[PDB]
Amino acid sequence: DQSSRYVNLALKEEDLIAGGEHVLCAYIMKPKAGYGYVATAAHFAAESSTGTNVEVCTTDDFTRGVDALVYEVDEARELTKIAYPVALFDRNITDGKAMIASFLTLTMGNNQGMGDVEYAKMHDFYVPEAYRALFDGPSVNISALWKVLGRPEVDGGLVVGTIIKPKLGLRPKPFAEACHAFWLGGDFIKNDEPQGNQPFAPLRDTIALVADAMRRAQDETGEAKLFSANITADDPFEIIARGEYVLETFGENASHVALLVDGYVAGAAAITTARRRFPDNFLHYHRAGHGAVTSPQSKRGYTAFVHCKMARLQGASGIHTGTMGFGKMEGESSDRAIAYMLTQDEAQGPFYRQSWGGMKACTPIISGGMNALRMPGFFENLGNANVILTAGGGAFGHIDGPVAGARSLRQAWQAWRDGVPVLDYAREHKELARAFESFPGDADQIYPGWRKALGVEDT
Amino acid sequence: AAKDVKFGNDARVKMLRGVNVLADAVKVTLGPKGRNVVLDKSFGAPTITKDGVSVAREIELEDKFENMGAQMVKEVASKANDAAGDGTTTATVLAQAIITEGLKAVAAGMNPMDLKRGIDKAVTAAVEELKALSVPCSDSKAIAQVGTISANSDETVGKLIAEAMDKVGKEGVITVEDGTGLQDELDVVEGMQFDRGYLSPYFINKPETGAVELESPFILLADKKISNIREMLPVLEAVAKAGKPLLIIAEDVEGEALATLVVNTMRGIVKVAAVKAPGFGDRRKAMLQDIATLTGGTVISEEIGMELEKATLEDLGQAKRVVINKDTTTIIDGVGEEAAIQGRVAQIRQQIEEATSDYDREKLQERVAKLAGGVAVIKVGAATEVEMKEKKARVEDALHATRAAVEEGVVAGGGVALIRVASKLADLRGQNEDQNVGIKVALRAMEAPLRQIVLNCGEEPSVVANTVKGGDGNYGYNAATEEYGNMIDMGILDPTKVTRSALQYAASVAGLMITTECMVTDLP
Amino acid sequence: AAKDVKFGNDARVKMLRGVNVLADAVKVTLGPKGRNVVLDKSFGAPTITKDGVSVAREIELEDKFENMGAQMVKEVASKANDAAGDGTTTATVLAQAIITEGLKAVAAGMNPMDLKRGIDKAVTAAVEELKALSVPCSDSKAIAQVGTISANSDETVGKLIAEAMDKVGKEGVITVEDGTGLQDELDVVEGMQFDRGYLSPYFINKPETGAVELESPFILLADKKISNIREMLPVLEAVAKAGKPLLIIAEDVEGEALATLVVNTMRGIVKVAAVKAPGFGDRRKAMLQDIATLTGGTVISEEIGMELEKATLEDLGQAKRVVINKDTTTIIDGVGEEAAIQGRVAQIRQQIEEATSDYDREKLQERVAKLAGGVAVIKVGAATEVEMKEKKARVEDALHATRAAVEEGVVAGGGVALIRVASKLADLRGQNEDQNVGIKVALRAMEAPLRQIVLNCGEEPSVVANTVKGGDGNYGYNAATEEYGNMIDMGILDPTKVTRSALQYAASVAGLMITTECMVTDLP
Amino acid sequence: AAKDVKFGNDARVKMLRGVNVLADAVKVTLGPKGRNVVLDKSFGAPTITKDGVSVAREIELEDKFENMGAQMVKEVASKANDAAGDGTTTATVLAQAIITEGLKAVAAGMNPMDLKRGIDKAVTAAVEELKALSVPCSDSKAIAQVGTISANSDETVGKLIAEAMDKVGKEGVITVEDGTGLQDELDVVEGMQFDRGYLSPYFINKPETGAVELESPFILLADKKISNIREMLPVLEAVAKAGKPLLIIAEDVEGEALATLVVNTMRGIVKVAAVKAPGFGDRRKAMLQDIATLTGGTVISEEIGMELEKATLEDLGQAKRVVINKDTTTIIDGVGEEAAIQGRVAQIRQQIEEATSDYDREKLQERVAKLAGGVAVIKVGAATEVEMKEKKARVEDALHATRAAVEEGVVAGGGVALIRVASKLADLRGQNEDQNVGIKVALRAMEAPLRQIVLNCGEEPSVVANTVKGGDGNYGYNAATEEYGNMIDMGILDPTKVTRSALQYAASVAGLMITTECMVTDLP
Repeated sequence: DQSSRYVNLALKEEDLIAGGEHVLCAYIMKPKAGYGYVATAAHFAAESSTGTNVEVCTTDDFTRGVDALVYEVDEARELTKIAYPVALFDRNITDGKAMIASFLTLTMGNNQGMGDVEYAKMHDFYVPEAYRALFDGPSVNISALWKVLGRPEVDGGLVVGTIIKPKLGLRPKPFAEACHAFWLGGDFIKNDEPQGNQPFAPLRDTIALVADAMRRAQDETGEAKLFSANITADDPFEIIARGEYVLETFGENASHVALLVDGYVAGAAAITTARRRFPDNFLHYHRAGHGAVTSPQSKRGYTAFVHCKMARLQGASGIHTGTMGFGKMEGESSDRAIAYMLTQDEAQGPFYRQSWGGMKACTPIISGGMNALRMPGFFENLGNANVILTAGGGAFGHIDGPVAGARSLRQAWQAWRDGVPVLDYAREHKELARAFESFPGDADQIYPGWRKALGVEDT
Repeated sequence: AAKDVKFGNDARVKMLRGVNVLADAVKVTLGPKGRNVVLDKSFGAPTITKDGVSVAREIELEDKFENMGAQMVKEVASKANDAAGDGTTTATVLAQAIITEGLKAVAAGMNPMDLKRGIDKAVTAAVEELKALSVPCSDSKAIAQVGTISANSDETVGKLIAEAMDKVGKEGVITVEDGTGLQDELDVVEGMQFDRGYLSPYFINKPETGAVELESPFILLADKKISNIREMLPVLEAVAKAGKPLLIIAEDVEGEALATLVVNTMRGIVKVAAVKAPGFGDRRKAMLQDIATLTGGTVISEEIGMELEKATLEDLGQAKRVVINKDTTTIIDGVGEEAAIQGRVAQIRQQIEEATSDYDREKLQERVAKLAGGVAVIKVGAATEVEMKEKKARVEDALHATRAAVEEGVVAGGGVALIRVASKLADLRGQNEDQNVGIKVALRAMEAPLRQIVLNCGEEPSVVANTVKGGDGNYGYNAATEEYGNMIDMGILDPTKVTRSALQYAASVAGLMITTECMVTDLP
Repeated sequence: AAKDVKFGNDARVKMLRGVNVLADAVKVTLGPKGRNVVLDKSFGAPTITKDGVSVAREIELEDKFENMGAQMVKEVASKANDAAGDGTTTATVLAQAIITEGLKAVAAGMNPMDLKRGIDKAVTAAVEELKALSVPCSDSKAIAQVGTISANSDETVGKLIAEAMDKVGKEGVITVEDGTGLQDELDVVEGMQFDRGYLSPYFINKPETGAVELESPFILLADKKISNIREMLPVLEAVAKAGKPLLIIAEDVEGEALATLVVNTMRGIVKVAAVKAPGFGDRRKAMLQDIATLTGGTVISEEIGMELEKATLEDLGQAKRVVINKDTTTIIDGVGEEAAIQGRVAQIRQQIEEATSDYDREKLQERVAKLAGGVAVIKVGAATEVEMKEKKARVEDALHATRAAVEEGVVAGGGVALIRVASKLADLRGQNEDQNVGIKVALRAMEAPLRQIVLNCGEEPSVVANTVKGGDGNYGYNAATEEYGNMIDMGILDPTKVTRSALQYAASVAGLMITTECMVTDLP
Repeated sequence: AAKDVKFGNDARVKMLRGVNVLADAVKVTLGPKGRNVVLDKSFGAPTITKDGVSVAREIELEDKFENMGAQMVKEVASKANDAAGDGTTTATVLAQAIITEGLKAVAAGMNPMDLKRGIDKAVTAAVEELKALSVPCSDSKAIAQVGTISANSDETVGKLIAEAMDKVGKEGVITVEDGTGLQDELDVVEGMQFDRGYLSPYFINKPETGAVELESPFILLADKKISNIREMLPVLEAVAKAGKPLLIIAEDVEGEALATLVVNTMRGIVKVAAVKAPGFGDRRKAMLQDIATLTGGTVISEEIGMELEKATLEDLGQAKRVVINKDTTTIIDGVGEEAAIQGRVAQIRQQIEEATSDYDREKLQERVAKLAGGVAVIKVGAATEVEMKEKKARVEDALHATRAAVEEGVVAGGGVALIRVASKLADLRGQNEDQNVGIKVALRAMEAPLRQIVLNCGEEPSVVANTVKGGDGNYGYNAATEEYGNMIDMGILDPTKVTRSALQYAASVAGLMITTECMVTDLP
C-alpha cells in the first residue's frame, strides 16, 4: 500500500537527463505560506483526479504508482520535480499501448479549484532530445510546413499576420483589399476568434461557413487565398467519400485557409487519421491575450502549462500562460527579481550553461514594454519564441515607410538569416516605444509611458 | 463563499441542529447491535462502514451554518486521526455534549471566556488525574486483549498481532499486507530483504524460483555508479585470487560485465552475485554504511581518494547467508558490533527530529529494525476487498493503540474513568461564578460518551450512568453481555493517550467556538 | 457537494426497488425458460442478450440510490463472474432473498453482528457440505453433459468440448473465432504455432498454393542485428554437409542480405528463407528459450560467450518438420528429450499462478499448449453479428463451466443441493439465540432461489419444493422436462465450484450490507 | 453594472447602517466581557478571533454604498496593521463616534471646512496634552504588566515575554515559531545563524552528527569559488603547522574540494570547515563585510587585486566559537576590537537612517540585532492551529505594545488618560461658532469610546462618566476587576502614540466623510 518507497531519486535534473526516458506530469506541491499543510494534500489528488469508483487496474496488473510517486528534491527551495510515470506502464510487443482505463486514472492532473494560482512562473523543464525512441515526436510549425518556400524553424518566418487600420470589419477583399494587396506586411489576415457555429453564437453563425462559396478569387484573379475565412465546419462526415486520394487541392496550409482553435471545443482532435502524415493542424488562434484571467478583476481560466508539454504538435502562436506579475505591493524581496536574476553586476558563474540535452525555441513573451533601446534587457536567454515581433500600432500609421519592418511573415526570414545575435528578435525596429499611445494596459505603474494620462501636472 | 452577516441565535440553533445531525449520524454506528453508516459517493463506491475518520472526511451539508460547523468539527476528527485514529466517535460525542451544554449555559448570558477558563482548569486537572489513574500495560497477553478490543472481539487477529509484536521485540517494526484468501498468515523476515533481481536467467541455481542460496560470501561496497566499466577487472583480480563466491552491491550490470560473469558461472570459473540497485542515491547512502556496520566491514567508496583499484579481499566484509530469486533478495544477518549499531542509533536520533516527521521517520524505524530486529508481514484472511477495508482499518487501529498503550499504559474503556474522576474532582473551583459554572457544565457533560454507549445498546442511559456512579474501582458494564461486572478484569482496556488527546482537542476547539457572537454566510 | 442524511426506510425501499428491477430483468433469464433482453447501444444497434453481468454493466437509472444499490450488487455480480462466471440468475435471486431477510431482521430489531456471524458459521458448514456432495468428473461423456448444460442444452458444444478434452488434454485450449459459413468447425493443431509470415517474392516455396514446408532445417536467432552474418559460411557449409534445406529464423536481417539469400535460392546452391523475430525482446527471448530447449540447441546471444558470426551444425538446434504459410509459422516435429521438457515445466511451476495471474498466464498456457496441451479453435459459421454475440457468450460460459467442473467437480443441477444442505443443517445451532435465529433465517431464505426457479416455469412452487424436499438423493424435479425422477439420470448437473463461490461471495456481501442504518443523499 | 446616483441624505442614510453593521461586528468584541467573531474561508477552516482589524480586513456586504463606506473605514484598520497593530477596536469606536457626530452636524448644518479645522485643532491639542501626560517606562515589571494587558492579563505568557525581553536586551528581536508541544519554550540564538550544513557525512567533528564546534576559529575569506586551481595551500599548510582550526568561505564547493576536505578530516591533517554562498548578492555582501569587520577579517575578492595564491597569513578571521550542524552554521561571537566594532555599528546605523525605511531596513535590523542583540524564539505549546493563531495574535500585540513603549513610553490605558485629556481639551475655543461647535462635538466624539467601553460590560454609563470626569489622577475603572482604583495598581499602561496615530487617522477620515454630497455606484 502507502504511496512512496518506489522511486528514491536523490540527484538533481542531471539524473533526470541521463535517464532520457523520464516524462514529468504532476502538480507542484509548494504549500502556500498562508495555506496550511492539510489542504495542500487534501485537494492535490484525492478528489480532482478520476472519481475512482473503488479502484482500477491495468491488464498488466500490479501497478505500484497510482498515487503521486514523488521524487521531489527539497534541499534549498523545494524545487518540485514530480512525474506521473508513463514509461513504466504497459509495454506491448508491437504498439506498446495500454488499455482504456490506464491513462484515464492518473495522467490528467487537474488543478480545478485549488488556490495554487496567485503567482507561479514555470520556466524550463522539457522532454530531452531522446524522445524519438518509442514516441512520434512533433517539431514542426508553419515555419517548417512551407519551409521549402523560405521559412526555417526557429523564428524563421511564420504565417500569422498584422493588420493595418481599420483593425477588423468591412472585410478587405471587396474594398479594403489594398490593405491585403500590400505584400509588405499584409499577407495573412485573421478575425476575432470567439466565432463559429457555436451554441452561444450571434446571427453571424450563418455568415462564417458562407465564406466558403466566395473562394472564387484565388485562381483567375492572381492572388492566393490567405485569409482566415472561418469555414471550418463542425460536423466532419462529408469529406469522407471523394477528396481522399487526388482532389486534395485545398492543401496542408491549415493556417492559410482558416482553422477554428478557440481552446475549448477543438483542441488537437486531428490525431486519429493523421498520426504520421499530417500531424500539423496549426494552432489557429487570433492574437488575444492579457484580458481574460490575468486581470485581477476578471480571472476566468486555469493553469495547464505543465500539461501542455505534449501540445507542440499544433505550432502554437498563442498560449494563455498569464503575466509577469508586476504591481500590487512590492518589497520583502520585491518581485522585480525578473531583472535581478541576470542584470545584477556582481554575479558570476564560470562552469555550466543552459544545456538541458535538447534546446528549442524558448523565450517568454514581451509583456509591458521591451524596446531595443533597452538592449541590456530581455535578450539573455534565447530572445525569441515561435512568434514574430508584433505589438500595438502606435507608430505604425503609414502606408509603406520602412517596408522591411512591416514584413510580418517575410522580414523574419532576413532577420534570422542575417545571423546577428539575440538582437534578431528586435532587429526589426525600435520605435515601438510610441506604441504605448494606443494600448495602455501593458505598462501601468513602472514604465513612464502612462505618466501623461493622469497623475496631476507632471511629466 | 459570499459574505452575509447574521447574529446571535440565528446561527446558534443552526450550530445546534448542525452538530445534532452530524453526531446522531455517527453515534448510531457504535456497538455490535448498531449498524454501519452508508457514505454516499457515486464517483466512488458508497461505503457502509464504522470508520469515523472516513465519515468525517465525507461530511458536507447543504445548510450554510451547519456546513461551517461541520467543517469545524471535521478538524478535530482529523487531528485525532493524526494523533490516535480510533475512539474518534467518543471524541465527537463528548465534544458535542460539552459544546451544546456550554451554549445552553451561555443562553443564560454568562461570560463565555470565563466559562472557558474554568473548563480549561478542569481539563488540566483531568489531565493530571489521568496521569494518576493510568494503569501500565506491559504483559503481552493484555496487549493481545486490547488489540482484540480494537479488533472488536477478533481473537485470531489479536493473537497473531501478539505473536508479531513478540517476534519483532520492542523496536521491531510491524507491517500490514493486503490479505488475499480466507486464511490469516503471519510472516517474519529476518535481516534485509529488498526487491531486486538478476536479469540473466543463467544465474538460476538448482532450486526452483531461481533462488541462489549462499552463506559466508563477501560484502562489497561501491559508491560510484558502475554499470559495465572494464576498470573493475582489478577488483576481479582479487576475486581471481580468491576464487570464492561473493555479492556485489553496484548500480547495475550491463552487457560486458554480465557477459563475463555469466560465462564465468556457467563454465564454472567463478560464481558471483551482483544485482541492480534497490534504492537510489539517498537510500544507498544509508545502505552502504549500515551494511558495513552490520557486517562489521569498512565502507568502500570510489570518490574522494579511495577507489576500486586499491582494495583487499579482506576489505570485503562477510555476511551470514543470502538468498536470491527472480526479483527479491534477502540477507539473513551479519557480524557487526553493537557499539557501531547504537552509534548509528544515536546519530539517527538527531534524524528522528525532522521537518517531515511522518512518511520518513517510519522509513528510519524500518531501516533500524531491519538492521537489528525483524519485519512482520500479515495477510489477513478475508473474502472481499470492501470488507478487507474494515479489516485493515481495525488492524492499523489496534497496532497504533498498542503503540500508545505499551508505553503509556491503559485504563478501562467506556469512559467510566471520566465519570469516576468527575466524582473525584467535585471540589475544584474557579475565580468567580462563571468559571465554577464552566467546571460544573464540563463535569456534567463529560458523562455523555458512556450514556451514548448505553443508548447504542438500546438500554437506559440514566440508570446505567446512575448505577455505575454507585460503583467504583474496576466495576463497570459489559455491552457484549449487556450487564455489570468487572470493567477492567474482563479486558476492555484502552490507552489513556487517546482519552487525553480527545478531551484536550475537544476543549480547545469548544472554548473558542462557544464564544461566537456574529457570523458570516454565503448568498442564498 | 453538500449532502444530507436519510434514516432507514427511505433508502431501504430505494435499494429494494433497485433489486426489484434487477430481479424483474433476471427472472426472464431463468432456466430453460430463460429469455433475452435488449441492451441499448449508443452508436450501433442494441444487443439482445442473456448475460447478466453485461446487463449490470449497462445499468442506467435516474434515481441516485437505485443506481448506487445497482453498483453495489454489480460489485458482487462482477466478482462472481471473475470467480464463477455464470449463475447470474442465481446471484440475483439470492440477492433478493438477502434483502428480504434483511428487511425481516429490521422488522425484528435483530442484532446484525450476531446475524452475520451466524450466517458465516452456517456458510462454513455449507462449504463442508458442498465439499461432501461434490463428485469427481472423469468420463468425457459427463464432460459433454456439463458442456451441453452450460451451453443451454446444446449437444454440439458439449460434444465438441468433450472431443477437445479427449484429444488435446485438460489445460491446452484457445478462445473461439467463428466464421460466416452457417456451419460448425473445430481446428486442433499440436506442436509449435506462432503468427509469422514470409515476405520476399521467392518465399513462395516449392509446395503448391504458396505453401512452405521443410524437413529438418535449423533455425537459430542471435539476439541482435544480423549484418555481417550475411557471411555465415560455417552455417552454410554445416547445412550443406547435412544436406538439409536452409531455414533460419533470425532477430533482424538486412533487406539486401535477404535479397542475396533469394539469389542463393535461385542459383539453388542453398535455398534460404527467414522471417521476422517473434515478439518483444523479453517475452520473445523466453519463448525462444522454450523453442531452443524443445530443439535441444543453445540460443545465440549478442552478449554470450560465443561469436555471432561463428556457428556449427552442433551449435544449431535440431528439429524434423516445419510448415510456414503466408500468415503463421508452425513447427511440427522437433528434436528434444523429455527431461528438458519437464525441466521447462518445473520452471513453469512457479510462474503458473504467481500473483499477476492472467497477464502472464495467457502466454504461459499457450506455452503449455505448445508443450503438453494443444491448440483448439472453434470456427462456427455465422454471418449475423447478433447471433455471433450470443454464440460467443454461450461458448465462453460453457468453456469456463467445463474447466470449473474439471478442477473442482460438479453437484446436482437445479439447485437441489441448496435444500439438501439446508435439511442436513436444519438443526444447526449457534453460540446464542441470536446466532440460532440468524442461521434459521438464512436457511429459510436460501430456498427462495429454488421457489423462483419453479414459479418461473409457471408451476406449483410450494408443491414442487416440498415434494423434492420429501425425497432425497437423486430424487428431483426437471424443469426442462417438468417431471420428477432421478436427477443424475436426467443429467441435471451443475459445477460445485460456481455454487460454492456464489454462496461465499453472497455471504460476504450480505454480512456487509445488513449494516444499513443511515444513508447519505445528494442534490437532484 | 450601470451607474446609480444618490444625493445627500439618500447616500447619508445608507452610510449609516454600513458602519452600524461594522459596529455590530466590532464594538461588542473588546474586553473580557467582549467575545470573538467567526470569519470563515471557503477552502480553509473558520477563524474565530477578537482582533477588530482581522474582522475589518475581509468586511464586505451586498449593498454597494454600505460596502464603500466600509472600505473607507477599513483604511484606518489597514494603517493600524501597518503601524500599530492594536487599538483597532479604538479606531472602530472612533469611526462610530465620527459618523454619529457627522450625522448630527448635517442635521445642524455646520460648514465642513470649519468642522475639519476644529477637528484637527482638537486632535493636535490632544496630542500636546498626551505628550504632557507621558510617563517614562523602564523597569521590567511594568513591561510584564503591559504585556499581560496586551494579552488580556495573561500573566504566564506576559511574564515569559518580559523575561525574554530582559535576557536578550532591547536589541534582541523575537520571531514567530510553529507549535509542537503543549507548553511554550524560549530559545536564544547568538551570532550569525544561517542555513549552511555539511555536504558530506565525513565532515563530522568531535560533537558527532557532523557538528563542527571550534573555539577561536581561524576564518578564510575565499571570494567566489575555487575548484580547478584547488590550492589554498599557502595558508592552508601554514595553519596546518600552526595546528589551528580552519574556516573557508566560498560560494561553491566541488568534488575536488569535498575530497580534500575529507582527506583533512579523516587522515588528520588539520581541522578544516567550509561554508557555501549565502544567497542574493546584496545579502551576501552585507553579511560578509560585517563579519569580516567584526571578526577583523581581510576583505578578499578576486574582483579586486587578490588571489588565493596571492594571499597573506593575516587574512584569517577570528571568532569566539562556531557551531556547524547538518543544516545550520552559527557564529556564537566574533573576536574584534571595541573601537572598530562600534564604528561599524555606527556605519550600519547610518545605513539605518535610510530613505527606504522598509523591509530592506528590516533585513538590516537583522544585522543590527546580530551586532548587539540576538534572535529570540518563543516556540508555542499550542495544540491546534487556530489556537496557535490566536496565541500569536496576542503575542504580536504584546510585541507591538512593547516596541512602541520602547521609544515613546506608556500612559494610562483604557481611555482614562484619554478622557482626562479630552476634559482638559474641553476649554478649547475656535474662530467662529462653527469651529466651537466642531470642537465640542469632538469632545463628545472622544467621550464616545469610553462610554461604549462601559456598555461593553453593561455597566452604569452615567455613573462611570461622572465619577471619572470629576475625578483625576490615577483614579479610574478596571474592566478586569470591574471597579475603581489607582491607575498604577490597575496597571493598564499603554504607549499612547499608537492611540495618537489612530486618532489622527480618525480625524482625517472624519474630515473626508464630512464631505458627503453625492455618490455614484454600479448596479449589482
